[PDB]
Amino acid sequence: TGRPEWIWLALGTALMGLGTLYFLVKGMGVSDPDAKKFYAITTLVPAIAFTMYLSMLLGYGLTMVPFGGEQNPIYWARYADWLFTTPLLLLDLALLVDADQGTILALVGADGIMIGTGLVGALTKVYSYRFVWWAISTAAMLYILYVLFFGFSMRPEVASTFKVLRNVTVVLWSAYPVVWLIGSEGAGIVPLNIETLLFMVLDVSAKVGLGLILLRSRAIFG
Amino acid sequence: TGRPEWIWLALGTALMGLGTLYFLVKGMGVSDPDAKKFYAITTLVPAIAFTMYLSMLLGYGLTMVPFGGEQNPIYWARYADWLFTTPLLLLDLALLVDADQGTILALVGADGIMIGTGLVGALTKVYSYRFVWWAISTAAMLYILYVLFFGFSMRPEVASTFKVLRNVTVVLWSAYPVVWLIGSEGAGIVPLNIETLLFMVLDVSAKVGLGLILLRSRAIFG
Amino acid sequence: TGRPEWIWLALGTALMGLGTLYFLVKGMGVSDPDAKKFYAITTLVPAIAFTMYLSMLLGYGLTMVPFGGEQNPIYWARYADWLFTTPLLLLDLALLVDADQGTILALVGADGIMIGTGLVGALTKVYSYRFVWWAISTAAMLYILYVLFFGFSMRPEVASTFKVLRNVTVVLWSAYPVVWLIGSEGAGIVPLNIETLLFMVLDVSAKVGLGLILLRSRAIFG
Ligand SMILES: CC(C)CCCCCCCCCCCC[C@H](C)CCCCCCCC(C)C
Ligand SMILES: CC(C)CCCCCCCCCCCC[C@H](C)CCCCCCCC(C)C
Ligand SMILES: CC(C)CCCCCCCCCCCC[C@H](C)CCCCCCCC(C)C
Ligand SMILES: *C/C=C(C)/C=C/C=C(C)/C=C/C1=C(C)CCCC1(C)C
Ligand SMILES: *C/C=C(C)/C=C/C=C(C)/C=C/C1=C(C)CCCC1(C)C
Ligand SMILES: *C/C=C(C)/C=C/C=C(C)/C=C/C1=C(C)CCCC1(C)C
Repeated sequence: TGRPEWIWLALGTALMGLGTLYFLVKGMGVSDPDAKKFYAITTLVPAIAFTMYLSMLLGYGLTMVPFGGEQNPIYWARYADWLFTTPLLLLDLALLVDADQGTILALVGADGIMIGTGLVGALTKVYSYRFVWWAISTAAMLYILYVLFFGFSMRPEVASTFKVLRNVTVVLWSAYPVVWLIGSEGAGIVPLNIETLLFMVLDVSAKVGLGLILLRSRAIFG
Repeated sequence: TGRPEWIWLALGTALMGLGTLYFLVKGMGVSDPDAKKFYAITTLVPAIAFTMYLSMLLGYGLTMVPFGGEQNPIYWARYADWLFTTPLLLLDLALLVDADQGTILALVGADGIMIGTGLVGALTKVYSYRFVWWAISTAAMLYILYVLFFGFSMRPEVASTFKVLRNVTVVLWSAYPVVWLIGSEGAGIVPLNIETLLFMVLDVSAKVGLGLILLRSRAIFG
Repeated sequence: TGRPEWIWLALGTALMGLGTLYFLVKGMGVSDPDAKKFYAITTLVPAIAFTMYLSMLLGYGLTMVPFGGEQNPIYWARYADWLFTTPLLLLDLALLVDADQGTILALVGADGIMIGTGLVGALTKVYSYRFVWWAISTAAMLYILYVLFFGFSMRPEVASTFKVLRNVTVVLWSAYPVVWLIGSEGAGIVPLNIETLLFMVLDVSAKVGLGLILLRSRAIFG
């Protein structure tokens, strides 16, 4: 449309749609109960992202936020996506290593705090306070990355695949707070169309790329 | 009130209230842990519906949506109801057949997508796009109905009762997308007062009728 | 600020922050899987409350509701807090006594109804109807208190600690509907600044005080 960022929302829509169908077809035939879990979780993630990319594309998931005395376009639908997809991504890792339920609840809950405070920050009209919410959200993210690194007799296959996905996760997830900070939600150093591109690349890698690694491994089978 | 559809919201309120109290009293005394689950799930469903029918009745769960250059009355509270009650209904079926957790997560997640895209469609102001959301939601529903039919050594009692509830579910749930399509949320072929009547009949059958079948069966006991 | 109630939102923010860090440090080293669950649940509760107290403090979690022909300040963020923290509090009790899953689902669901109808009541613009929502919410609360009292061979340690926390819970939770009723959300008999103080004291006792009792007991260890 007249929104320069439309092309990246269109491409992301397409790529999440296509990954969803690919993982769907792939999980056809799986009867192993353990594998079943990894396919459900991993197929759902880009399915949800597909819907929220399309809602941004059609303009539904966009709102105007007054701050710095301007009307700032804020894509709120990203937070509806992440609210569900990031705990699912953490569940994939947690199941792989057979984490204790107490640790899974710590992780999902920290995650909810991360996304919910990011959303409040995105919609806050007092500019300086936006970054207070950014910092609390970032602290939640560092708690999560900590646990993925220092909170975990797995069969070798499990440990191998987990080490790769854990390294993927730390690198990609750590980039999101930076893009927000420099982008239209934060300091406004990078235009919205470039921000939208950055988040598209991170999202497709974190969802489809990550699932391609996981669903190709024997680590998911009993 | 001055809303011709009030009578059906009043009747639905009453019928969901009464079913909730009936199942409540009925589950008094049950000590079988397995039966306990079916009573909790099955009592909660019309309890939630009761509150959302009352919110429509009192006018709280109604908003105006501009589309086709008019102010269209949209009852959004239905989606708050269904967001919780339809996965619970699916949990009743899934527990009956002892489904794998991976399959339960596929089902609840597809369901969330179904209701959430229906809600976006209901609130979208660009008329043609309303039906794009309708179609994606419908695809999620067909995924769910598929799984209930081709994704499932149960004791005979389980298989019997499941076959009846599965047939009830496919027939009733399949009607909802049609009522939406022909009603005030969609093409506007049927007036709001008749739409509201249709949804009342489906809801009371899908919640109270369905629970009456289930809670009468020995299939729910270990 | 210019809001007389700010001081109590500031103190609550601080006290929830401090309890969160205290329980965090305390749970460092715990390896017992059962203890792990109680620490996760119990640390998360004031973590969430911290964020919602801060959102009230900064003004984000406040909205104006027209009723009785005035503009009534309503802190909606309390309901976002309670929606997650009160089922977690109930999960702490339920795990302690090893409740059946059917009973846990009854409890969490009744709780969701309690908070969600309280939220509708808080935002309803027709004054008399506010108290209809109050009454339904109160009925949900009485269902919950009933179950905590008449729905439950635990080792003595479990029974002891549970009896104390159950008595704490009944007394504190029962006060919330009274404060709402007499406060700015209800009859407007008590000013907002005094209401905010009352809820701060209840919240810090129900979250941090309650967790201090629980996390000090051996009841949480296998
Ligand atoms: C059959 C397999 C290989 C998957 C193909 C399904 C299609 C959709 C996504 C698959 C590709 C993505 C690889 C994961 C990692 C990346 C860093 C993706 C970032 C996007 C950049 C655009 C490059 C081209 C693409 C169209 C994939
Ligand atoms: C004790 C038993 C039989 C239950 C009675 C509790 C009351 C509430 C609901 C029970 C009746 C509903 C039967 C399920 C199926 C239906 C198709 C219901 C659709 C509604 C149509 C109105 C007909 C009359 C009613 C008042 C039940
Ligand atoms: C190390 C221990 C004792 C905990 C201290 C951590 C700090 C935060 C909360 C701890 C104190 C609260 C006790 C629980 C019960 C109460 C009734 C609290 C209500 C608040 C009243 C204010 C009194 C002083 C306070 C600053 C704690
Ligand atoms: C599918 C997408 C994923 C994996 C997205 C992850 C998003 C985050 C890790 C976002 C984190 C943020 C913060 C740490 C700071 C505040 C802003 C956020 C929400 C972008
Ligand atoms: C208690 C009520 C139940 C069982 C309701 C079920 C509702 C659905 C199956 C609704 C489905 C819809 C679609 C498939 C298309 C878009 C519109 C919806 C949300 C009505
Ligand atoms: C951390 C805070 C807790 C334990 C809060 C509990 C809040 C309740 C028990 C609130 C109950 C209410 C009703 C019973 C009636 C309507 C108003 C409410 C929501 C305050």
